[PDB]
Amino acid sequence: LETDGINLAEVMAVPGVDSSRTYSNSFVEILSVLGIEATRSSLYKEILNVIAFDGSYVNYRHMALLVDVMTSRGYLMAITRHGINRADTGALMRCSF
Amino acid sequence: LMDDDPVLFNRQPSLHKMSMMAHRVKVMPYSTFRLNLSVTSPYNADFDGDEMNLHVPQSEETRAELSQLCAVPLQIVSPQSNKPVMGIVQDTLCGVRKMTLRDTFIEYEQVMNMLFWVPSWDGVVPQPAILKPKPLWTGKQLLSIAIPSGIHLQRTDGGNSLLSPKDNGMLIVDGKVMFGVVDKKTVGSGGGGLIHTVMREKGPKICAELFGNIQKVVNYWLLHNGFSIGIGDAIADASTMKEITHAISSAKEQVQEIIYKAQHNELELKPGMTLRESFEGEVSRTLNDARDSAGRSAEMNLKDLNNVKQMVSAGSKGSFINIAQMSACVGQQMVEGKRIAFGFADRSLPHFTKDDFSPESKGFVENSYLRGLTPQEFFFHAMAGREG
Amino acid sequence: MNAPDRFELFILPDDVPKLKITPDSRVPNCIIIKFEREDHTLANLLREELALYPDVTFVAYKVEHPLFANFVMRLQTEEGTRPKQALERACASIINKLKTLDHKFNEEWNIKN
Amino acid sequence: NLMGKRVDFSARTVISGDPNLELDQVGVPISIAKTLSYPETVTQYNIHR
Amino acid sequence: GLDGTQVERQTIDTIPGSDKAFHKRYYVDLMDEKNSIKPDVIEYAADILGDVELQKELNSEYEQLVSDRKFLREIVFVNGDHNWPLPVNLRRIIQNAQQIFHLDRAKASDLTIPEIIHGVRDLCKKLFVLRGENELIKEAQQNATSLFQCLVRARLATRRILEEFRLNRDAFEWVLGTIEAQFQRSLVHPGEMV
Amino acid sequence: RHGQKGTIGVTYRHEDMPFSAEGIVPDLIINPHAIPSRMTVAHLIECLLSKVGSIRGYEGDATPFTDLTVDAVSNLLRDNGYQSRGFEVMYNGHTGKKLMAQVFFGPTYYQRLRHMVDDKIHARARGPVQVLTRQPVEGRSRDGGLRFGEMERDCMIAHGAAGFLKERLMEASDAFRVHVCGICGLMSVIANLKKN
Amino acid sequence: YVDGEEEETIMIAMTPEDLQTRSLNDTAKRIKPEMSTSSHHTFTHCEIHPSMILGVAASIIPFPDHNQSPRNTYQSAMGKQAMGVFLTNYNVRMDTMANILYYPQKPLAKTQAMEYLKFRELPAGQNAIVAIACYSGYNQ
Amino acid sequence: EPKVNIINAQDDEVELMLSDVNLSLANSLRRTMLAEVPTLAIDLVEIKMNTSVLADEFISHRLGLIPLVSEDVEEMKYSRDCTCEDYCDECSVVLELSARHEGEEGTTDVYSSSLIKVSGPGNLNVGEPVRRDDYDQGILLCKLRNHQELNIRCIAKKGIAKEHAKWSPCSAIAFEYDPHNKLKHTDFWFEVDAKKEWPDSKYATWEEPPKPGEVFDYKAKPNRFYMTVETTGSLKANQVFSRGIKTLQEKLANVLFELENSR
Amino acid sequence: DPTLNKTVKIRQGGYKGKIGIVKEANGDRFRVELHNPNKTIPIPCSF
Amino acid sequence: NTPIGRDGKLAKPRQLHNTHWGLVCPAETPEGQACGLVKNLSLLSGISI
Amino acid sequence: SALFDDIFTVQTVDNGRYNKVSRIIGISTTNSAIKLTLDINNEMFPVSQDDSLTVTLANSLSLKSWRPPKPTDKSLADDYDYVMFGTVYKFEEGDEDKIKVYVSFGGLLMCLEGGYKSLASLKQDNLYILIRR
Amino acid sequence: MIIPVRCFSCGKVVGDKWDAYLRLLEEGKQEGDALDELKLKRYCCRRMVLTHVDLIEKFLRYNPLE
RNA sequence: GCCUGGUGUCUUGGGU
Ligand SMILES: [Mg+2]
Ligand SMILES: [Zn+2]
Ligand SMILES: [Zn+2]
Ligand SMILES: [Zn+2]
Repeated sequence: LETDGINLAEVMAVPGVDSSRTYSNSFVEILSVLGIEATRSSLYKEILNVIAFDGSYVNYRHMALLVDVMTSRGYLMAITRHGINRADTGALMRCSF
Repeated sequence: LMDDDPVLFNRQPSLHKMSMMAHRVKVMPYSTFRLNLSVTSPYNADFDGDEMNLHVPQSEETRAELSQLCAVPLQIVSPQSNKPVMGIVQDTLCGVRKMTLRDTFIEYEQVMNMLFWVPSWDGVVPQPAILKPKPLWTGKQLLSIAIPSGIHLQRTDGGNSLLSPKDNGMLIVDGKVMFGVVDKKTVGSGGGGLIHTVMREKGPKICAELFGNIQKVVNYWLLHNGFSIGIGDAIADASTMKEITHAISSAKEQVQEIIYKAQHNELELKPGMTLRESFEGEVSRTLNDARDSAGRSAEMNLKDLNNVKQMVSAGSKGSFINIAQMSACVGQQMVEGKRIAFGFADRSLPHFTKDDFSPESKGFVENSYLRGLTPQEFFFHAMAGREG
Repeated sequence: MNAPDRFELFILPDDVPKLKITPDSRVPNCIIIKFEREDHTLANLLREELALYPDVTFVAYKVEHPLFANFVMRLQTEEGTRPKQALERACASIINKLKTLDHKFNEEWNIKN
Repeated sequence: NLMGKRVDFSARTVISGDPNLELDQVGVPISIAKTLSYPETVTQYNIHR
Repeated sequence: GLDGTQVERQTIDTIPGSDKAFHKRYYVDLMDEKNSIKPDVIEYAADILGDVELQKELNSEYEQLVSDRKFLREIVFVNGDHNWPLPVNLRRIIQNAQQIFHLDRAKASDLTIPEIIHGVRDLCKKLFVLRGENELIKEAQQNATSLFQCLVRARLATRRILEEFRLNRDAFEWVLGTIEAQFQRSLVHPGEMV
Repeated sequence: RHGQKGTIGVTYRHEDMPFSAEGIVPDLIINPHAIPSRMTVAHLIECLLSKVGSIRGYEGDATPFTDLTVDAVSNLLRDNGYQSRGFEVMYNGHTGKKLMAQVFFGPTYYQRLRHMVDDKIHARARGPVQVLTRQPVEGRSRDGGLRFGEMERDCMIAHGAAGFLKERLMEASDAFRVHVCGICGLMSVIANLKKN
Repeated sequence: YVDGEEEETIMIAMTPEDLQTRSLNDTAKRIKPEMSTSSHHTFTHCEIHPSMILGVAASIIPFPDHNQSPRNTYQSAMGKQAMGVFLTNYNVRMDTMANILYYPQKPLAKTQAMEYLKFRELPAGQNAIVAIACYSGYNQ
Repeated sequence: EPKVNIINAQDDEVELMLSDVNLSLANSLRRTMLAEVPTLAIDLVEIKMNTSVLADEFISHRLGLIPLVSEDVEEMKYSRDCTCEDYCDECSVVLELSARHEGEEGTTDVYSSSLIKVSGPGNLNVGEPVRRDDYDQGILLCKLRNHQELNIRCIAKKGIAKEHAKWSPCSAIAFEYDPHNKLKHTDFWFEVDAKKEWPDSKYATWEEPPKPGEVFDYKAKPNRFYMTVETTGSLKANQVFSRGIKTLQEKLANVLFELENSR
Repeated sequence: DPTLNKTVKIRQGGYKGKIGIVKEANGDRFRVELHNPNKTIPIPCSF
Repeated sequence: NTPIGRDGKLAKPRQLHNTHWGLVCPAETPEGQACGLVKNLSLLSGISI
Repeated sequence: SALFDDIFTVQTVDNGRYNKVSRIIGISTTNSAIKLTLDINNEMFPVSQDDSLTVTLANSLSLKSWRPPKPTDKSLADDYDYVMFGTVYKFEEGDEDKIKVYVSFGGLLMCLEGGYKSLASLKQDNLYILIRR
Repeated sequence: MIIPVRCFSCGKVVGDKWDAYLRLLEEGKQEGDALDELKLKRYCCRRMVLTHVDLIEKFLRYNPLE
């Protein structure tokens, strides 16, 4: 089955549903339900699907590198000023963005 | 500045690291920068007015950094997709398919020139494929001179046997082509092709000579064979057109049936879709399959000698859809992922009546570019084109 | 601004020899002849003539770049004959054929006059 | 001015293709070649040159 | 630990096929004569059959291959895909060895069985990504090359070395040295702005 | 007039061009690969129509949305002694040997655009600087220097050419020497170098 | 005269020939639409000529109905950059920049609308003899 | 052994068949006549007055293209090889032109027939602008209206077409061989039937068609080359063919000289 | 030097008979800005 | 000229709308930032006085 | 002085794909299950169906840099009409007596099928093929 | 601007045939026939005369600037 | 008798 809209926690508990394999394309919700390591795999799956769709192929290590940066703090750091410049990096580096 | 000084060469926008590679200067008359043609691809350069930038290192330390890290042969394989980003292109790629056809033969007098055109040639003329009644070499033998020894590559296209009736696949043993037309699948930029293989076995220096050797042989041979294209090559014969016209005529009838069913409540609803979405979806699938079917008919009728077919088959420019649109049917025009909208009240143009959902009303261009477009079709084509 | 002088196609600089012969010692009895300030016009004429001689085993030429009026010819002969001598023979043959050819045109021309 | 800036020893012009150049070569117009320069240090091995 | 320019799609041959086709390809039976190695490819064929001590190695070989296939099919590559980007392409290295040493011939090979099994097993300890004797490093070093070791063992299996590739003593020692040298060359270089 | 634009790649004198049997040589050779993916079929038809037009002596009417067909133009052309699709046998100029393929050949209207190379070529060794930044000035008309932008910076990082990047942005541009105080770290030092 | 608002309420035939029904099978020429959704049409107006939908720049293109649509846009831009003879009094005007082609020729393939744009009287280009061929590889 | 058969002839074009030679020799003769047969042509224009509507170098450019009688040019030296100080009578011809329109109405057309030879290497027949008849005004150079004057001095020099196309004595050179394609050097493009769709050569009746049974003679070579040399009147057609052969001889002779001197 | 910027005619070489102006006269080798093509040439003083 | 800007992406003022037929040219429009916003009157257009 | 010799009847001549090459299949008149598949140049050596062809395979024509043959010397090829030189690229040690030998003459391909006793000597690096009549 | 001296493509002189061409058009000959009478047989030469535009007649109308 | 300075801020139109 596939749904419009999400409620990952409640749907997992429903008898009949294989509770060990249910997947959502909102990784923000995955983080709240399954934790940071599951978010890593889900983030990778969603990026790869985008790139591979128009037949392109990017070697694993590049997409892997991007998602480790996005999950190293334990929460999702967006690639915007609100994420990037909340780091303990030097002021000259941060002000250049 | 003098011969063999390294300089950094660069075209904007610098989207990835092979936008900046080190080249060796050769001073020449006339005011343009000259590039060997096989580097146009990584720069995404062409010669329609593009400009490029050159930077000269100013010390002993940076000259060495350029030649040992940034130099062109080191950049042949890119880390982006573990495959080459440079291959044989355009004229040389079109020509190398023609030259390595099974029935290309070259007499002795021309063969001697071609061997001498290879800078890396060892001076040993190879024995002709035919000794009697007249010495004749095949194209595959002379191309093989440009490939260094010790190179083995095997590829199977469509489960071919070692007897290769269709002259497809590829087999290379000790740097000599046993069988197989050489096309985009072997000397293009694809992974696992010829260029990738020479790089692993021989290193970047030898692999850089491979580009130069192949180019000098093929462009000479192609100069004396010639190649052209004309208006004749877009024209399918009268028998094929009636097939073409029938498949489009029958597709317009099926679209009529769909309109009838949807208006008489006899149409199946697709999951997740309203009636009008389902209706619009089914019509679009029918019309795109109609053009592909008509395109397939036009393609198969074209003889092997037809010049449009030779470029499509080589992979050097063009694809199936281009044969289809020049000769058979331009097909459905799309805007914002949907058919042409009713920008007038309930109609697409003031030359139609309201509530007309037929193919011609909502942007199906029946004619080919050869035949010429009608005025209604023309505007719709300009709408789709503008969006691009 | 960077166009070269057009007269440089045929006028020889004083420090530049019209003709230069070097050996190709990698194989026996092979020379490289570099022709300065010449074209396909001269080169193709010599090449075919040479190829019909029985003692020439290899002859070829290339114009390496059309923006420079030169070409280089490679000539290998069998052990008996010396390549440079064979080139002289090819030259004299063609001068003779053109002398004959000029004569026969003159005769035919007066008849139509 | 700091993350990027204008620089000396640069040049720019229209490009053309040439099949009779090696892969790693670039043909450079004479006029450009007389304006750009490289500072070569004088040693015992090149002083005569 | 690898550089992106140095990998190519290679097939890992212990993943596809049925258990029967697998067993046909990899198993050596020194008891049942018709399921042993063909006699015309080895010189020492007489001293082979019946040897229980040589059968202990070949059993340990096949048991190792069974572990790999079970690990890869149930944990690593659940969907059965067996073509994957991997370092240093063994197929090309072998067919080059066939050319240098003219490895045509039915001339029975002088390459003994214990040289093969011990040769390959010793190779997998020299594929150094990280050096140092610390206990954690050795675990990390073994983990980094787990997939590649399976790839090597799937190719340099006893039956394939002898029946299919037909290597002799000179060529096989060369193949081991080349794999060892090229794997080192395929490591990413420190300082790379990845 | 069909969006098929190009720059001159080389020039050839009269006798090196390919020629037709009548001794007509082209003024200009464009590339066959420009046609199939761009699908400028009108360019070919214009060539065909203009061939007919120059033989019979009039300017063909090429207005869009008329009854003129390719076959009608082709019929006229064959009746004048030329192959009906516009092809002609041609001969290689270097050797005199025939080309194995025949070449589409005929008049086409070409237009000279304003972009000429001697209006674009530019080089700078050293030269004038801005008063404010002491960096090279902007623009061809002022002997300016090319911009080493943010994206070119990134490419040199990817190459790992750290030494080259340092030199470009200092010695080859606006390098300056300052004095600092080892205690307070400010550029407040007053340095008279002849008095030391 | 009709404007955009009144155009919404009228029914326009594309050419005079479409005003009357007809009695072909020429495999080269273009297919005319069937128009079988309405049984009988009641036309109120007719286009004077459909080629007048183009503007000044696009009217210089011979056969625009045979081109992929972006090429007509690209030529409409480039046409404004092509040297010709911008006026006949160039010797007495002192403009910042002016370009005059030495030997303008009128094109062998023209359109009817060019008569009024004066293009044959002030042409901007030359008829080159063109071979489409792969020659030395200096035209890739 | 080379044979020639002249099919037609007149002052400014010779049509001829060339036979029993190699393809390369026929082609080298074609190239030599276009590119290396010397002629005489204006190469320096001194404008003392030009008040016409045409730009100075525009008029000068047209002057360079005017064909001049070049019959005795072989005895004349190149300017670059003459031992003299500036020009003189041995290396140049001087021409002068002066036109003017008096009257407030009408247009004075300046024609190439107003070019007056002033000096020249007497008594060699060189330097007069070529004329068809005696009442032929010749080539249009300029047009003048009331008070506009053109007074120029032109220096004509010996040159070859390699330097600039104005020195070429030929126009087109028609050239073909093997009208029925017996050698199979071309592979014909066709839609339905190759023979009906390709026109016949204008020399189709000078050779016999291939017989319907006939096998392919893989030893046959090209052997008959029909060519027509048109000229601009700067040289007569018979002179161009003769001097083409002569010029090609000295070039080969010069190569032969250098080998016997380099030892 | 007394001959800079004065008009000059060339009496030997490939540019014999052409007008020019002395642009730079450092020593032995002059720089004449030729009138006829837009080029400034290096030339010896004997010419 | 339509004075909408360069601020505001989308497509609606830039698209060739159906009602442009016969009033502005379907082909003539600049490349780049002004694309689709600057238009040109068809040959037979007029403007009400 | 040769490695193989036999006479073949031509069963099929496939033109189709090319104008100058045809594929021929033949079976030995004297020994069935010995089959020959061979590409040949049409214009130089036209063959028809049911033609009898003597096919010899040698590893040398003597009774590295190719030279135009002198008219004075003499080789095995003086008595044949059509000679080709090629590379053996597959030696199939097949089932009971199914042996196939694949040779490439510059992309003109040959498959020779037959028995071990007839073809054991053909395990060579290079082969000439000589065709008579 | 004014009739070119030479055909661009082949070099045959055509600058002496412009006056003869205008006179033939007054006598009612068609363009193709007029070119035929002048012996301009190759179509490279024909384009030169058929498509030239004579602008110099317009520039002369601007009353001389001395 | 060596050194040797010619603007900026915008706007608009273009090129890839
Ligand atoms: Mg571009
Ligand atoms: Zn301080
Ligand atoms: Zn003199
Ligand atoms: Zn002409």
